[PDB]
Amino acid sequence: LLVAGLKKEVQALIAEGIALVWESYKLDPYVQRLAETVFNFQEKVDDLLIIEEKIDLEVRSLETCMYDHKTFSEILNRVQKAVDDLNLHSYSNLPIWVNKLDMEIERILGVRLQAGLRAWTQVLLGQAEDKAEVDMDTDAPQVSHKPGGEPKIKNVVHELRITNQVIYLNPPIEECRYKLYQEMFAWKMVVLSLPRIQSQRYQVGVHYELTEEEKFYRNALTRMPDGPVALEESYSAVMGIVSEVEQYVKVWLQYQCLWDETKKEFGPVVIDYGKVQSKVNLKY
Amino acid sequence: RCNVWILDGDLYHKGLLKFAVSAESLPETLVIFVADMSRPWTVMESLQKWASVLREHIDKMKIPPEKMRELERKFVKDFQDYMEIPVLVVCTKCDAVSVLEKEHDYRDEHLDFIQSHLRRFCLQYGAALIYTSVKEEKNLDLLYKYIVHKTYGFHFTTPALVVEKDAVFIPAGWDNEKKIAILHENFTTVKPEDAYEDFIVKPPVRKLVHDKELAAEDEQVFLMKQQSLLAKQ
Repeated sequence: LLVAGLKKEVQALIAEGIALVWESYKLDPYVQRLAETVFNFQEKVDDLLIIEEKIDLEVRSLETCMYDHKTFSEILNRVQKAVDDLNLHSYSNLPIWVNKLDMEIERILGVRLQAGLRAWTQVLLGQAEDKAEVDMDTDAPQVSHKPGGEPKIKNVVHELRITNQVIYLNPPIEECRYKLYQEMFAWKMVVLSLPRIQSQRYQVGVHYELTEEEKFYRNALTRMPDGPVALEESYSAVMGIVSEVEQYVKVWLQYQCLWDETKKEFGPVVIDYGKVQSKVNLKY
Repeated sequence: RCNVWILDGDLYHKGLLKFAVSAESLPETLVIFVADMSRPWTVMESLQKWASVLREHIDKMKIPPEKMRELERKFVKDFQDYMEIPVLVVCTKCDAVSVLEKEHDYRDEHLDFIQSHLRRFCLQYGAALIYTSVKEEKNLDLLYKYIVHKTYGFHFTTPALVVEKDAVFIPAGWDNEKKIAILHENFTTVKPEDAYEDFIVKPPVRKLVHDKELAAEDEQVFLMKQQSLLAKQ
């Protein structure tokens, strides 16, 4: 597509020569004309092959690169510059090829985003495998980082305290619900907040409408190969750990009727009750 | 502290609704539906989309019919017992009406058309209508009071306003077809039975209409063309 405009020009001059004859002296200007056009067609084709392989390598890197925004965003910076060079030399059909490449990039951001959720879900549930369990018999160096990365959900702590014979949770299971989803929302922004490639970025002040889905890959969560199952898995983990903490907090709230191990962990969620444990012992 | 759940607009995420509402939590759930007044032409259609999606969700939930009849009895009891599950329609970015007066040459008739349609829809589903503008901070406290009233059973005293074009507030049970008939008087070119799509048109936004994919003719096809040209000569 990119060489479509240049190739037709040669066909036009070829079409012109198909009418010419040796008896005309128009052959000799034509010989000069065809050589220049064919010479340009060879050069620009050679330029694209160099650039296109770089873009092919760069997009391939997205599959195997580390799962962090900077690592992704750096890669998406390289590909944008190459496309800007394509826009800079005035190649044909660039939005189509860019639109195809843009679709391909989102697809790769789909699988990495799918891996990121599942790695995050494993970390949330405690099913994330520490690197101690990575088998040492596999002599192949595992330099290829995990496709889902190594999500680190900061340990969540809530407060179970009693104030004047009233037991309450300082961090509510609703704020725990808020916190746990907020940590998740950070992880999806590893991918969904990446810059979207624009064919006409190099045009500044171009009068084209740009929304967030145009600006970023906000639609990669719809490009998951496994569908929304990974996302459904991700939230399903949150409810259960929330649900057990809802259950675990309930049995302590039952002891309020007394008036009317010091901590427990649910994956990243931590509940601290050593303070209330003391007064429960005294009241009992 | 009331649990809040806002679903992604895409139906690709509709399956998340099971994590938002359950059998035990359904009576405790208050449903809020957003109506976009910056894009009024998709208001009714998107509203039926979301209401339908809620209908299939409650269909999947598999509640006993006795419990379903009990919930409907409670809801209708709340309905007729109104004097001066639940569903609450909130209109957002109503100040865009001021743009509609300029950009699309709207008048009070179009506003009567859309709000009469919305009130009739609310009657169809027995919902409460309110008009809001965060940009202008309109009816935010009224909204908050009404939510607290309907969820926690708190008191509520504000009366129903249906006169102001972009601040209409109709609590549950106030609306009726006879009460809706006041707007039909103000019509002078449209009729209450006239279609929504015909009177209010979806503008054809001037997106960058992409050009045809121009592709270089293959060597074989171009040379068959040249064969055709040479042969006739």
